[PDB]
Amino acid sequence: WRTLVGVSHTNEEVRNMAEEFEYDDEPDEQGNPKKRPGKLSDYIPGPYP
Amino acid sequence: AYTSHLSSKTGLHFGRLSLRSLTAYAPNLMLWGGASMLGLFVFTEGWPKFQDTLYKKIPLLGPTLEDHTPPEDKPN
Repeated sequence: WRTLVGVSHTNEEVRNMAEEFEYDDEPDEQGNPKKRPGKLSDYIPGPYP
Repeated sequence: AYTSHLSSKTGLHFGRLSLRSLTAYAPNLMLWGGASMLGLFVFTEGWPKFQDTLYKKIPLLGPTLEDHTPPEDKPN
């Protein structure tokens, strides 16, 4: 996501684009899986698992 | 009227290096020291720490190195 900033989009625009997807996070204090919205350091996700 | 001796003395030295040879070479060594600093400035021009301390203050050349990218085009 960070490679689109300053090339075809604005920083504030790419952040909104990434936040519409979900990524695996660190497990909580009990060890269960968690999810979080995307960041600029993430990669563009694909349609199939 | 007449001369029967030769008055002389020994000059200060240590090995192959004498005091008279050092005074002859002193002005030239300062130019080499000056020319060595200039060569260092050529090879450290891309170093940002040296840019913010020395090169950015040079008139007509300093402002050239400045980056003016607005924050909205920087990911980091």
